[PDB]
Amino acid sequence: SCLIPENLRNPKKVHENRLPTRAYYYDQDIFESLNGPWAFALFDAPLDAPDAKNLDWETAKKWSTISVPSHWELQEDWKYGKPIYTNVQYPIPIDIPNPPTVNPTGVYARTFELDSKSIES
Amino acid sequence: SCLIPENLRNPKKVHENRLPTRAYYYDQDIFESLNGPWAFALFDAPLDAPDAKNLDWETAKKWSTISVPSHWELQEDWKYGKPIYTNVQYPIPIDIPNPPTVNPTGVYARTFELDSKSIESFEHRLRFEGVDNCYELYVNGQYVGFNKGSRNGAEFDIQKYVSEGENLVVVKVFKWSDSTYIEDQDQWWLSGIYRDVSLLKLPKKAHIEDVRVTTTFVDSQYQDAELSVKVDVQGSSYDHINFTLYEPEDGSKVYDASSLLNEENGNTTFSTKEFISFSTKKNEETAFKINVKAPEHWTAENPTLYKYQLDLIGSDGSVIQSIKHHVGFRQVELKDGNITVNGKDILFRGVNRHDHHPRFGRAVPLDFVVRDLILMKKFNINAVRNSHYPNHPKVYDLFDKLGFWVIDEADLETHGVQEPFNRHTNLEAEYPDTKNKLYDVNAHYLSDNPEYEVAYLDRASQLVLRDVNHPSIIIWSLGNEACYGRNHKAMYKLIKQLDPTRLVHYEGDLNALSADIFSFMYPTFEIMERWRKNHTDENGKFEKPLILCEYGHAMGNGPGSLKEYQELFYKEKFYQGGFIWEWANHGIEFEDVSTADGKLHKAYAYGGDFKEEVHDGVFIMDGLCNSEHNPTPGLVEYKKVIEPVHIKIAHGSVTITNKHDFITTDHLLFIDKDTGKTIDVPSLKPEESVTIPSDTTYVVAVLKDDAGVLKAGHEIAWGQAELPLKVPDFVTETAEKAAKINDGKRYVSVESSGLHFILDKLLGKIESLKVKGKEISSKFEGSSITFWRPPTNNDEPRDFKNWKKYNIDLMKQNIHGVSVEKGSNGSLAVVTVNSRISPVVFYYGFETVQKYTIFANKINLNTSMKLTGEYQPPDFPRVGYEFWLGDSYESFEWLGRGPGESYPDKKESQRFGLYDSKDVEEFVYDYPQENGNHTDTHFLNIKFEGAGKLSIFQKEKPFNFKISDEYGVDEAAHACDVKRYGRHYLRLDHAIHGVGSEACGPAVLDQYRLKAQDFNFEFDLAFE
Amino acid sequence: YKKVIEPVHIKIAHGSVTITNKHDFITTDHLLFIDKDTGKTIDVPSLKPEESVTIPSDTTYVVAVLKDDAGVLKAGHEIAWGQAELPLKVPDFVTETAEKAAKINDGKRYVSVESSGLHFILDKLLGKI
Ligand SMILES: [Mn+3]
Repeated sequence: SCLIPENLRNPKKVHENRLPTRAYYYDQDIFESLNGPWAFALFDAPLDAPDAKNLDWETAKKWSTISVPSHWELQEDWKYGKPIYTNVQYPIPIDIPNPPTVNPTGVYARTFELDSKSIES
Repeated sequence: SCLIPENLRNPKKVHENRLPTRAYYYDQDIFESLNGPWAFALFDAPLDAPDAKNLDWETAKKWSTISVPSHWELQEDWKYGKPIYTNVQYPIPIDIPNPPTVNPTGVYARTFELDSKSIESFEHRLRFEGVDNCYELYVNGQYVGFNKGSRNGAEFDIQKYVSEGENLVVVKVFKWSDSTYIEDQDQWWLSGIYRDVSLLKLPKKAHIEDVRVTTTFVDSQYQDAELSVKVDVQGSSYDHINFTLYEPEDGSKVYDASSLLNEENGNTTFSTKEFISFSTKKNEETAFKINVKAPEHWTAENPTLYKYQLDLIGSDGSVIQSIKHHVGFRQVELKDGNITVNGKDILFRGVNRHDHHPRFGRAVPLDFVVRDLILMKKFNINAVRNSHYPNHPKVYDLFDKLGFWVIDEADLETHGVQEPFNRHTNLEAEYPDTKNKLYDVNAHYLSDNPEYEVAYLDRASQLVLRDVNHPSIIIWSLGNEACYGRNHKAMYKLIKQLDPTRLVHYEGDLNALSADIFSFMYPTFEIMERWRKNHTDENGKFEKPLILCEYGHAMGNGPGSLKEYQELFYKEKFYQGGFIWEWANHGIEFEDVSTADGKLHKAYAYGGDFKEEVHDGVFIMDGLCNSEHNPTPGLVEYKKVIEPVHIKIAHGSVTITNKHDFITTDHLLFIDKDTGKTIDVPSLKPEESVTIPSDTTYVVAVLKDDAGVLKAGHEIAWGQAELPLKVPDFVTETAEKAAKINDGKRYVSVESSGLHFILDKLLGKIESLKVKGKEISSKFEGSSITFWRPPTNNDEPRDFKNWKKYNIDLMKQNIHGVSVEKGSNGSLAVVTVNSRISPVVFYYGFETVQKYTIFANKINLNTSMKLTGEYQPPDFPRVGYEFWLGDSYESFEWLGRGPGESYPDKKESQRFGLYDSKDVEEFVYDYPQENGNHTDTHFLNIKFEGAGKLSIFQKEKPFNFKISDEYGVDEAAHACDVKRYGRHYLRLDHAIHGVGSEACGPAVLDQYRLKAQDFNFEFDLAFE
Repeated sequence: YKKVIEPVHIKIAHGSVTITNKHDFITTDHLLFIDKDTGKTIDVPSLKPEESVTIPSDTTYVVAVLKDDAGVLKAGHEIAWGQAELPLKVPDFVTETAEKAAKINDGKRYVSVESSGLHFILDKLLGKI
């Protein structure tokens, strides 16, 4: 299935380059929040989303913003769709391990500042 | 119970002071109509109604008026309530024999004038043709009597009560009574004086009270017959009776509404073509038996009648009274196990006909009844069952004159006793061979209840004695779905005593312990066949035959498989046909708020529309004709399956078989439709056939001359040679044209001279296909191949439940790969789409390959659908493409079945030919559902303005198609609720599920079910 | 046509109902006059052809209706009616004039105005919403 990206239909692709899980401790001196408004655009499926290897901030600057954290089905005026409630039944067809081809894809973008000392320290 | 009057809760109080039932004859000189506006008031219950012994005309004058006849639930602005529809369930609590305490009571009042001479010259009676549910009657403030039996008549002697000058008639009518329990027909509950009221003036000193006419053949060869005329004369002052029989008028006699309904007259000379004359002598029996030399037979196929005049004569030799009626020479017997008329084992080509009019209800104008019967005759029907009560008494001459085998049925249904039982035991299904054991449980309440015997006998006595003299009536029926009990046995004994000349029917009596006939309703072929075999002995003899008093439930799109029932009827002498249920939808006209429009529109009401507490919804709409009593595709199909002549064309031969019971084919003109010249067909007797060598494809059997209510040229039967599927001679442009192929990230373009093809690769959707000015695109919601149809009434109870359960309405196309290559053998390009078509929630679905081979003037679409996965549905409604048609679209034309719609098990009436959409009024169902499909389609041409046609054909097999405008059909309650797009679509189908009759009867038969399986099919979209 | 030829005139102005009989022969006796604002009936004197009466009233809408079934007409059938003229009243709609942040995007061809619960797009080339 070349109309569905390989990583969305591979049960073994649990992650790529994720660090090993460790015990959680919040530390104010280490943690720096990136919450707030992010550039955001929603696409019908992966193939409509831009290549992120070529996405400028100059390009993404022009998008509407969404606030992190939040679900995109819970925005002012249901802008990016509405919630779906199912109990037992899957809301998709069962064709393990394939997701549906039409697969809502949201691209988030924001920037942050880094010091000369920061990268060294 | 002193809050309920005694007579409304006494099963034995069938009437008070009603005269004995006599044979009905309308006489203009005796009958004086009291129809018109009456003073009327409605009261909550009997105790609020005035005492009629004290009601002045001066008081009643001040009330509003209502017009007689009419139901009071059918008035301007629903002034006195609305109709209630229940099928089985009683609309009251069951507390036999009590009616509800709150019991709508309508008091009618009017006056009439009486002369000094009138009271001296005449005996005065009041005759009420029908009042629902029951009533007490008052004249000049004096109680006359009481009556029960809504569809029966009643006469009361009024002589004691009348004065010179003004006379006051007051009728107190009650909605409910102990009688309600036996009046539970599946129909509208409607009240009031809904039939004619008359003042009868009979000659005082002597008059004819009753007449009995019988015709018995003397011989086993049915030639000479004994005519027996017995007269009951009341009074002393007469000398004798005269009788004149006139020369017969052949059943081929031409009638219309006007001549059928002409009621004249006093000075009108009945006839003068004398045949036999008889006189009685002074002081001798006013009866006689005459031998009649080889008379013309009365038959439903040829309703030949001898008019007669019976005269009562005084001492001075003057005529005191005349009866002008007719004799039909006919004998019905149970002979060698068959219902026999004149020695012939007949076949019922029948319907059940209720009294119904979309505005007046059960108060049907005779004009409208005539309309019904003409239509029946126009559609090859030869019999009617009076479901489930006698009609207006004037209707029976109509049967006599037009020719129908009639089952006249007692006004008695008890069905509702079963409803609490059905619900308590969670009963899913009843079967004709076993269901009697279920009814046996509750028979004790009414049909096996001694308290009701008097009532049950009265229904029988009233039925038989009013209509005894109509040759059209061959069978009396004890009622309908009333269980089985001693009361039925009592009815049977009485009817045989009263009238030995006819046979008795009662379907509730499975083993016909007190009936002469076996009867099933909605049986399966297997069930019919079990019964046949268990009642035919080793020698091949059966004691009694089988009819289907109800079958082929005609509700909505359907009934399917009328063909298979018919094949069975013709194969076994033991089966003698059936009566389909029903003649017409019971829809009542009303103002509906539109779900499409937000505006008010005329519609036809079924259960729920009048906001009943309890109702049975759309089961009102179960006719071959719609609520306006016009033919549906059901009636069109029925006419074809029952056609009384078979025409088979094969191997350069036309075989014609006469399938009438009595008549020859002489009245028929056979036309070779391929040439237009007529075919010389030998005079064929019943069951005779002939093979004639011919190159013909299509032969029609047509009426030579106006006869009965049918016109010269009217089609009776037809046949066609089967038509091989021929590929049209379309020339595909395989010349090499330069073509630009643009395979983008999401969209693929193929552009050439005169051609534009765009496909959305993500969806599998055709965004646009424009070839030579003609444009289509996929009507897309989830999938490019769809499966759903708006469920028919038949689909609802089971198939729909399955289709919904398996989410067939939510089938999705998930694209896996799209392949784009340059054209090969004359081809411009090949676009191949690989996908899975599967609904949300589920595993099952189709591994699908759609190959689009694009030529300059044609698009070949190959579809391959591989059924995969666990937990599959049994069947689908449908399978195929949906396309939006361009703005240019104006009309279509097809080679296939037409002119109307057709479905796998409902198609044969729709002959092959070339059809144009412009020539066809597409059928509008009273209840919106699957419609407009055309099956066995060879090719389809879609015409676009200014750009010619797009031709569409499926390879190697005929296909299915629908072209329409409409949506929201599933949830639209009425025709006016149907939504419409701003453009048309084509539903292009490889296959479609059959239609059946499962709303009440067998499921779609196996060979017509669209079973779950792989689908492979190829279409061409050829552009002119 | 039924309205312009109505055989009774009902005029409502200045707290008064004026009723004029416009029949050629018959009286108004067969008619029931209902104050539609209250539902209670109005006592109207028997008026001969061309006779009229002014009755003080706060009513807006008066109907003249048949008392009893007569001829081919039913009790309650409307013969004539009148209304006081109705001033144009602005509905009591509350316009939200509170300050909401709004994004205005004035593009080359299209202009967008977006706010909470609101979306307005105009094609500047066409003048089309
Ligand atoms: Mn509706």
